[PDB]
Amino acid sequence: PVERILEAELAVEPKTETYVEANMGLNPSSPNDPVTNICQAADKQLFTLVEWAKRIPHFSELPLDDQVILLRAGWNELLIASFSHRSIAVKDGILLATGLHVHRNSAHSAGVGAIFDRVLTELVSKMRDMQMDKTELGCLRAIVLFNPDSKGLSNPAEVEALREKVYASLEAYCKHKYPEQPGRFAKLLLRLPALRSIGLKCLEHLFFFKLIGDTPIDTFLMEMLEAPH
Amino acid sequence: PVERILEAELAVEPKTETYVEANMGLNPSSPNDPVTNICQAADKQLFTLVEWAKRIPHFSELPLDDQVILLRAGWNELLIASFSHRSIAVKDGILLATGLHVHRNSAHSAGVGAIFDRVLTELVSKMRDMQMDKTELGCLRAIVLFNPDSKGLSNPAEVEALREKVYASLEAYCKHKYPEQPGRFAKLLLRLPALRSIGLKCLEHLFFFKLIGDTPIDTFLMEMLE
Amino acid sequence: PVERILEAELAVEPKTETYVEANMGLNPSSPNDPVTNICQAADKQLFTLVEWAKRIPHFSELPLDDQVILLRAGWNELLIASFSHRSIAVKDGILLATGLHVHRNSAHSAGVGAIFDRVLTELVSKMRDMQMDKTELGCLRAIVLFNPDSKGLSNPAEVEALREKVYASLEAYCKHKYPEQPGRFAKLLLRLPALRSIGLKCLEHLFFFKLIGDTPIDTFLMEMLEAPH
Amino acid sequence: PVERILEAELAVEPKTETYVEANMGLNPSSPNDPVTNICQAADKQLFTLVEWAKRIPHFSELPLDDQVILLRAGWNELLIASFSHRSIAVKDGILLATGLHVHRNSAHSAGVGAIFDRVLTELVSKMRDMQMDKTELGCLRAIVLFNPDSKGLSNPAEVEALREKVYASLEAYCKHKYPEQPGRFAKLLLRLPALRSIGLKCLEHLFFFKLIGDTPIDTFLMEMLEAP
Ligand SMILES: CC1=C(/C=C/C(C)=C/C=C/C(C)=C/C(=O)O)C(C)(C)CCC1
Ligand SMILES: CC1=C(/C=C/C(C)=C/C=C/C(C)=C/C(=O)O)C(C)(C)CCC1
Repeated sequence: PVERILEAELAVEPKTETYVEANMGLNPSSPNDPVTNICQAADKQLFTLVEWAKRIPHFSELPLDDQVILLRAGWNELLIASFSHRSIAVKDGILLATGLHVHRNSAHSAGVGAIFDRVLTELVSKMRDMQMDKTELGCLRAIVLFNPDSKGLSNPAEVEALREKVYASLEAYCKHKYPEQPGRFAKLLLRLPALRSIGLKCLEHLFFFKLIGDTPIDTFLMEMLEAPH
Repeated sequence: PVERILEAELAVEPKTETYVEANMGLNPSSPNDPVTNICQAADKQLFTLVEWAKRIPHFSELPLDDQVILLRAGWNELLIASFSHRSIAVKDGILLATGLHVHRNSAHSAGVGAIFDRVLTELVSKMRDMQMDKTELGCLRAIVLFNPDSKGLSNPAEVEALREKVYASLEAYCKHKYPEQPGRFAKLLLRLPALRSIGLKCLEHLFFFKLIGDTPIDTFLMEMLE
Repeated sequence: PVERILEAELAVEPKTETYVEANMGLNPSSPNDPVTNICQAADKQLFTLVEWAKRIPHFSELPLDDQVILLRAGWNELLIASFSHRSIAVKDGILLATGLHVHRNSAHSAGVGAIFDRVLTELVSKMRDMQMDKTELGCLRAIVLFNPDSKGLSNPAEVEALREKVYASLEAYCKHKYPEQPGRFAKLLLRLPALRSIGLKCLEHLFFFKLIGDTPIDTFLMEMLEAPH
Repeated sequence: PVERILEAELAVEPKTETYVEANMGLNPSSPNDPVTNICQAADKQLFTLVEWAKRIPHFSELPLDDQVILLRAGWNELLIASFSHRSIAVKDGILLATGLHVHRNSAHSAGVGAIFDRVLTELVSKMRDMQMDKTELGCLRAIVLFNPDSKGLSNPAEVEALREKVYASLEAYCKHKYPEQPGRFAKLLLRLPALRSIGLKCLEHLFFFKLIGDTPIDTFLMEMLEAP
């Protein structure tokens, strides 16, 4: 069921109450301790990522250790793929939670303007222009999850076979929804290299962290220093 | 025409008169200076990459400054794709163009065995098991050359168009040559993510430089220190 | 001087009971939730570093903005120096503040084996070979803390003067305590280059996150994966 | 003996002509070719480095394998240390062997400005303010050369022993040459961590390669496919 993929994708997508609420500030968590925020949002993100994977057919039938291995190897790219696709809605930017979100400047003043340019140019814009739908996105993420190159896999050949079945379905799906675009399938697959190197840069540069800034760092450190000697 | 790409592949390949010349040696030059000998080796492989690119249909039709951009953006992966495939003939190392064979334990030379094993497992090992031919290898490198994401391109849309004509022909080729492998075309394309990340790791470990420079440098060092 | 710095090393770090809790039960909180758990663990460790810094003579008399700068510049080296010295007792892996022994094989399984081995050979064994004592360790860390090369300092010269006071006192201590080892003082300082490069490699490898986050994450993963759909 | 080392640094102490030929252009090599230019050097630098090391007492006495491993473990820091001291005579710039001056502007333009500025503020400026002399520089370099943490050497102990002889000598030097400044020995030694991190960053960020500029890349690259 190429739907059980799209379904898993749609069953994890952020609502419109976290887009709204956070946009104006109608959410709780009172922005006062931004040491919690990143942590809480991180745990929620991780939780939802695991739920999404368990819904991917055959994933849970994989060995325990291998499931952990695949998640540790793809979580980064799986997250980048999602927010890039959600960013199709914003004008020249990335979407996280609060009223549209981070623009180039914020990224620029954060020192990561160059990788921000890469995300918009290689992912967001490309997804928007060929109008990647949520079913194709779900399939690409599943292909990412079923990464046969992951180190430690008890049986990489099994992971590769599940990957084959996933993209075999994506090809049929494309062949049915866009007969006019015979090269759509390949085009989809040809976004994975960009996802790979962008994923590596965001990792090595801690993209998202630097976006937040270093003032909260100085703030919490200051709080420790004003701790009662 | 996937055959015009297949031809560009063979032409730029050694004539076994160079292969012998190293995996069997034959340097009618005798190594002497190190850093200079290394650059000459680099200049050599670099020029052969440019020769190859010129023989790729339409490449030379793109604006000159864009050709340079695509070259500076893909040289790294293009060379890795070349020796990873050529290394299918051997059992446990990477076979360089200059015929030189660099084993694993000997290559790792307590310095780059990590990415070295990645080349064997993610690229070399996979290419051998599926037995991709020079035509498929050629099309994959052509796809890599025609990278529409290359920063600074004046017309990404035209590079993308050229890229599409290539994998469309690659797909037709695969479905005609290997009738009973419907997922072969996709499997070929799915090695690009690996090539992309290995490409990056080879840059931060000067994999190349060391691969073609530690011997000339160690030789130099031994005479100097004698 | 030497005595106040030694007192700083001894104060925050031990109680035969602390090294207890995390290495045979007799511990609370039970690992369950991911990110927030590790963030609290990190917060605690960093605080111990701040309390220590505040006990080093003159550090507190510097502008608050400079204390923050020095802490941001040296925290990673200050911590590695601490656990590296604590590990001279064993010949396998490293001992954490909680006295728990992280074995060599755990570092290699986590993909940080090469850097872990550097800590072992360049710091742990070297400290063991010369039997570096706690006074000398504290002085080296104080020197690392007063790093005049830190960017943004309002007055690097004052930080440099605080550094020289520390190493002038360290040298007197060594020559008085170990008169038969004339090159001891230099040998102590010559471990700083190693601490520097190891410090940088630990950052690029996310050494610290893996040290406190790898286990709680896999536990969370393995539990949710086999749990009821 | 380090004036045999200071004589080792003087046996190559960038003469005079070499500086006027480059700090003007009265040098052959017709600055027409690039690859050839940057290459004649680094080969010349490597040669001068190896000859410098052979003159360091006891080095040539180590097993051959240990010698090459020490040289390849330290060449980067050895080179950075040398042009840093030589640049004391210049402001916000660096001087290479031939009198080739590289200003920080070129570094910030190529994307390696922060590392270039670390060389200026952590090495050059420090060396200048304390007036580090060539003998002290030669000893710091000998210490870096005898790096006992170097991987794969047959006897780390023997290397650290040679390292101790060097710094014991450096301390003696400082005490008698500068009796009025007791912290000088330590100060010299405390420039080593900075040299360590700078060397690593220079390698990580392809320092030298980026200083060449991108134009000479597009140059002969445009040449290769613009043949005649
Ligand atoms: C542009 C370039 C370099 C290129 C090296 C190459 C291209 C090496 C080896 C290729 C092999 C071994 C290819 C194959 O056999 O297919 C080096 C690092 C010297 C540094 C200067 C920039
Ligand atoms: C600053 C910082 C972190 C710090 C971790 C520390 C400082 C942990 C533990 C050290 C140990 C294990 C020391 C010892 O036992 O000696 C982590 C990675 C969470 C991520 C956020 C940034």
